Amino acid sequence: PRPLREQYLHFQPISTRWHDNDIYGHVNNVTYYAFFDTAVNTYLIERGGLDIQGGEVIGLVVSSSCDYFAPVAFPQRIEMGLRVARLGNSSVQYELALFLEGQREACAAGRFVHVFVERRSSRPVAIPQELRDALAALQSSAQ
Amino acid sequence: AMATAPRPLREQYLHFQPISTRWHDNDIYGHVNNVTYYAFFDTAVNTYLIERGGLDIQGGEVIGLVVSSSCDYFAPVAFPQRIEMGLRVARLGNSSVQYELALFLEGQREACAAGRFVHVFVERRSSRPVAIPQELRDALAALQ
Amino acid sequence: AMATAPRPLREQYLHFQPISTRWHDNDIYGHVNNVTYYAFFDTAVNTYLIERGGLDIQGGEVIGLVVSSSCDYFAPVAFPQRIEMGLRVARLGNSSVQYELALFLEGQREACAAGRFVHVFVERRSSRPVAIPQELRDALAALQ
Amino acid sequence: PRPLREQYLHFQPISTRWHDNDIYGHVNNVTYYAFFDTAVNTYLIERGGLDIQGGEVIGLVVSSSCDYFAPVAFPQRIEMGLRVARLGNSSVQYELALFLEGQREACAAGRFVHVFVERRSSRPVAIPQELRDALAALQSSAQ
Repeated sequence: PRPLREQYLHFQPISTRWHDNDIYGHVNNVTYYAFFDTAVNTYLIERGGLDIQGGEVIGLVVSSSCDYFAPVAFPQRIEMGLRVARLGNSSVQYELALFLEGQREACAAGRFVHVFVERRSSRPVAIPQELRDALAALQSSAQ
Repeated sequence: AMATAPRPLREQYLHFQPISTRWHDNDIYGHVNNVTYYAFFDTAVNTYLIERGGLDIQGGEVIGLVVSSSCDYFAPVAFPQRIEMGLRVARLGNSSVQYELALFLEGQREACAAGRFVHVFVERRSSRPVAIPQELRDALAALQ
Repeated sequence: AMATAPRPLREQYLHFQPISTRWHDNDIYGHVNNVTYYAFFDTAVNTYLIERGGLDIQGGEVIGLVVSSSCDYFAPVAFPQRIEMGLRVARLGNSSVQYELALFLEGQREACAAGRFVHVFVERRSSRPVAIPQELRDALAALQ
Repeated sequence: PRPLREQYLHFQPISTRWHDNDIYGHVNNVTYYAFFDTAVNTYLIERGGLDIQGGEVIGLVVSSSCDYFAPVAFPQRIEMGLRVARLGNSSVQYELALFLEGQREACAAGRFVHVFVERRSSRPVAIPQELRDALAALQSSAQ
């Protein structure tokens, strides 16, 4: 059952790279998680003010998963759908889907989970309110 | 801490492989990036299939497609720590196989991370599922 | 600062391609890792050869082997900065081609890095050098 | 002209990974520079006391190059030869070569150059003496 574009709120284009393709010629399964990491964090920096260089609070990835429906290959143009399934105190569950640009049905769809912690000590903390506001803005309307 | 799932132990896995860490395994927060673990899963599984199951990745008529995967991360590791992957097969079907994997520090019992993934085996050119080849089945059966 | 070589300028390159940065482009010191630049060179060149020169990477009988490369790094960039690669062909021979590339911030004139690499074109199966195919030559000639 | 094993002083085995192979089936050219980065830094940490997590001094890569003589593929076992061509005040030139384990003639050979700087400001500084001692120990005897 394949996610559709209209089921996500925010989109990030990601350009494909030569070595995204593996030996069998399609984007390797691993690379999809790099797209997930890149899509989520691009948004938290651009919209939630996240300071990756010097911020006191960082997101740890505690879990992730992906289902792969149909392949894509460098150099096809792809775009990530991003939404938030649940925003908790200090953790957040994201759902994502990769689409060919100019296509309705996702090639792959996944999820991952951030827990926000103090940079040095890794103690869980309140999502800075700026980040909270941006995360809530991605709230899934799916079903 | 991180994932709250029950942490698997070394003795739950049947085969082990060391994987050296690389400089850029670490990301900007200083530990091995979450994505990298899936590259360890891919490496551990295919190393085995080739060396023990005879898989021919260069000219073989049959290939593994990864159709789902997942991982829980319990505690960080960092380059240049030496790591090792535990592998077992949780199920072995006609055309598909589910692996369980965990990363351990070399010289240690509790998993830093654990996850799974599914291969479906298909004809190289057409991508029509075929049955897992006999020699590869035999090798996978030894991990179940 | 870093490399002391003369910094190339945008107008020295003939074709440009934006490449989005990815989370793990940054390494533990916080900027895009030196290795990543070569992945940008590979991407910029092959994107062009496919889109403009008709190269068929999936089923083509002729492939590019990278036989040498180099890079000078003048100043850092960091994910999520938007970057772009300038490309020109410095020489175009019968079977080999030398590219010059530089990375720029999108919206900027001075190169953050610059380097080169050489393709030799070979028969896919045997790796015997063949001449660069006519359609690919024509595209490369437009960058020289 | 292909470097031989006996022309290097220190060796690091590096295990190959699935996605090291690209679409044409051999380790991608880019990956060799990751091997260079990994070999040099493994040694500076293990033998020169480098503190990558919290050290005040970091190495910047200002230049690199590689010549590729013959291919290798996952899952072949490979090993990096490492030597120092010239140790300067604040910079150092490394030469490296990739060998198949159990083979004399290098598949590829390269060089790269570190400039050591203050972590925050990137001002060039004296190589901490511990690092200096380890770097001198790799001095090339080649010719």
